[PDB]
Amino acid sequence: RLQYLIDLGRVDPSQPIDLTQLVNGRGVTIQPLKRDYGVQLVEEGADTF
Amino acid sequence: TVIVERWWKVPLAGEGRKPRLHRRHRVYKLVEDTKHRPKENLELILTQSVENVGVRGDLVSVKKSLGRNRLLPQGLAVYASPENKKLFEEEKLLR
Amino acid sequence: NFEKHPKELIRGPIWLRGWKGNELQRCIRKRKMVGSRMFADDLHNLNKRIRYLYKHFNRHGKFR
Amino acid sequence: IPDPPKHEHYPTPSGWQPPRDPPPNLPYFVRRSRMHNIPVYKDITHGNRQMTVIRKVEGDIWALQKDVEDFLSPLLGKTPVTQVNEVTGTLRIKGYFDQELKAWLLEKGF
Amino acid sequence: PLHKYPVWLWKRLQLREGICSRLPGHYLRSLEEERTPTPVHYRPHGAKFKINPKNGQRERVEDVPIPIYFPPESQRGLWGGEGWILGQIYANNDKLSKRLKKVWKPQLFEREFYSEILDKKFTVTVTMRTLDLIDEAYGLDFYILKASGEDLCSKFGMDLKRGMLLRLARQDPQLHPEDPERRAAIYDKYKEFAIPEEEAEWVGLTLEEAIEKQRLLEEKDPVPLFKIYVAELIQQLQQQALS
Amino acid sequence: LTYFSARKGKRKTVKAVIDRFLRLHCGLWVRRKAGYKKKLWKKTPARKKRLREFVFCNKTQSKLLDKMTTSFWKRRNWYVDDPYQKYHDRTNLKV
RNA sequence: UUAAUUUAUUAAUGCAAACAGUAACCUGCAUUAAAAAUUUCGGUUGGGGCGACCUCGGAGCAGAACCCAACCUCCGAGCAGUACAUGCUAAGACUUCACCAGUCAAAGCGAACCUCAAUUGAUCCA
RNA sequence: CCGAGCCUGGUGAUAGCUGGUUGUCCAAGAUAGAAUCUUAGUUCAACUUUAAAUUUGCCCACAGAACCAAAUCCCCUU
RNA sequence: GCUAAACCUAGCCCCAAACCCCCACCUUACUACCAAACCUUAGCCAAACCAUUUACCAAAAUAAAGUAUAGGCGAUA
Ligand SMILES: [Mg+2]
Ligand SMILES: [Mg+2]
Ligand SMILES: [Mg+2]
Ligand SMILES: [Mg+2]
Ligand SMILES: [Mg+2]
Ligand SMILES: [Mg+2]
Ligand SMILES: [Mg+2]
Ligand SMILES: [Mg+2]
Repeated sequence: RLQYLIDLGRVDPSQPIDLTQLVNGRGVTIQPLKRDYGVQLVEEGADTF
Repeated sequence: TVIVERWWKVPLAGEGRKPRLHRRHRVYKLVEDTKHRPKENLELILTQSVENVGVRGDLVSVKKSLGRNRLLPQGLAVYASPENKKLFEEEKLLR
Repeated sequence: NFEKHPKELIRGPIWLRGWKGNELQRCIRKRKMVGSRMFADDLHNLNKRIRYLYKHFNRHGKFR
Repeated sequence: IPDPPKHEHYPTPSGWQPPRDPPPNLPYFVRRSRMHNIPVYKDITHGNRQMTVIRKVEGDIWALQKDVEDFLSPLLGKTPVTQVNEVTGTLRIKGYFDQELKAWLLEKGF
Repeated sequence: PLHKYPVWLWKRLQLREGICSRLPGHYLRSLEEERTPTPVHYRPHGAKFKINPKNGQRERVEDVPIPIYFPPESQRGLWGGEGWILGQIYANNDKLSKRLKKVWKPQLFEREFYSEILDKKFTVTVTMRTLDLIDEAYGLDFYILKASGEDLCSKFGMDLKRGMLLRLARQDPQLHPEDPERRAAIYDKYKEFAIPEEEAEWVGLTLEEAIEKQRLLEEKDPVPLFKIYVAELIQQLQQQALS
Repeated sequence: LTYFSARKGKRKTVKAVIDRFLRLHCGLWVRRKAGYKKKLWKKTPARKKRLREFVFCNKTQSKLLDKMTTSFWKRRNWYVDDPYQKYHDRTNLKV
């Protein structure tokens, strides 16, 4: 998902990526109400990143 | 006095609002009755010379019933206010 | 550019204006939005109606 | 939605590949979605009924139907059953063929 | 139809439109204020939040007060915020048992009190909570002048308050002359609770008494129009003599 | 089950269901065996293990519990270290 | 009412609480009474009542896969022994015609080198 | 119109009980059982209906099913 | 061809807005004239009985959320 957002320009990798930036590029939807404490990175696509 | 507690928990209201109460909210449970706990003492300053429970100008511990029925109605003693702490210690310094 | 909403174009009562709901929910919302300004026996009829519709929608029909 | 940047070698990591300029001379056209993706989707209508939808088709949807049938006849061993929607411009295919059809539409250049 | 205003607000509308509007400002301030009493029959949570058991999470706690009931004998005396607790109780301190009515009453005494400001011995129906609050207030005069309207919770107690407050605000010859230095000692001892007379006359009244006092102020037996018109004519003739 | 509350107009959950069963996101409900920690002295070891398992529920039991809860209990939860995160989804389930 | 639950109310005690002392009445908490007050009064049944039964197992009706009623015909159980692998796991199955429950079990790890006709009981509490 | 008056309100009480439930036309459609303060009811099953996916279903004779009648079960083939 | 049958506006309903109202008469009212208010709703009803419990009514949008929580831990809240 991260690489998909970077290649389609939805996340700028030239500036720090932060919860705001992932939300603003709409890669992760966080619901604080409903007890989301944030985002965990996931090894799912680690082969080609 | 009688201190009660509610058996059932009252749901919180808002920060400005008043809670909503029901039948289960006026089922009660006594927790304590301050009528009968061991009796305390109140601090009086005795302003005459009385029997050896106190002497003139002395702050003493007196049983509540005796202090409220004898020393204060007859003016024999006064309450241990900070004001008359200062006043009677000034009197003792003058003495 | 999105500074109004057609639900703000709706002219109607306050408790159903930009809302739909069913007959019980309409009565519940009318009681809590405009209930303290209602005439006394209109409230009494509204409370009777919420009470009846509660019993009806929660205890009758098929599909229990 | 930002139009995506100009990478050097395509397909990129994660496999994105832009629509082929100039457009292919075909009887039909398939638009990318707003997120610049191929518009082939899985669908499931009971616990059972699994379909693939191609759903931004412009032009000759019956030409597309014939080409999908030609392509998917080796993969199945029959002729797939399809539901053409000339109105909404979509094609339904019975069975899950999303990865195969996506690769096929990128091959065409859509 | 609907009322323009809600029915819980009808009373404020009266207090704005009537002779209740011509009541003085500070009195209507108190009537609108109407704050909360002191805990007497319930134990307050010392904190606004509490880690409740069974899960170590802080839930907010509010302390809700018991609906206490005060009889007219209480208002004839002084009970220290203490009244009857009319409630239910479970039969054997066990909810899976009968639930059954209960009335908890206070213990009532006929005590005799001297007030140094009024110089009078009053016999009243007190309880131990009043006696203890008097001891921690260092006298009945201080208790009544310091305690708030609803913590005092007596029509009689607030009559005593405005009598004492008017005594202070006018600095009356309270015992008699030949002791003006002792009177100065009294008013100096209680000099801190000094308010204007125009406020102390309205301290402690009910709204019925306040409206009655106000209309007694504004009765004003009508002025004859003979007087009004001869005043106007004399003014006009003096204007003509000037011109 | 309270399809329409008197307060909100909303549908209510049976907290008995939430105390006893676990809803996996695919629609499977997982329970304990009724009797799994009583009279273990007189139960045989194989029956004791059969009682110790966590089991799945029937289709009509699943649909009943689906009905008896609301959709808060049917969302997808991403807890930190979860012993059922692998069980929340169905793999190779053909038909 | 000699059924269940309660004494909130009254009563007479006791204990504190509020007075007088000397070298009674009011309030709070307990108890036993009275008056009550709330509440209920299973099922099958060749009408209902009386009488008997109510769970589980073996046999016959039901002769040869499975099933198959009875206020049908008969016989039994609410455990007992032996050690305490009477461990732990896990393919695949059976199932008392539903669910709950019940039953078997290869392989694997750890080891010595169960008998049993029913032989029993859920949930919440504690 | 008294084994506990009458009136209003709660109140559209509750009713596993009775009674009733209004155009046309086609189609598919029938009596296992288990538990239940349960047999005048309900829930699960079976059956019934609809839509869906997919590949085998039904009927058979040969082989086969224990010692202490009529017939059933199983299915390779039709 | 009798009895009839036909009719349309008298008004009403739900909203919005806006806060509304000479005499006699509590004695046997409508009669010219004589020595004191303030105290928990209960229960039907749900729990397929009922005995703790059982929505709201006693001003409070949308969402949080039918969540935390309560509960013969059950109906339900
Ligand atoms: Mg809020
Ligand atoms: Mg879909
Ligand atoms: Mg019978
Ligand atoms: Mg079975
Ligand atoms: Mg009815
Ligand atoms: Mg019945
Ligand atoms: Mg037919
Ligand atoms: Mg009931």
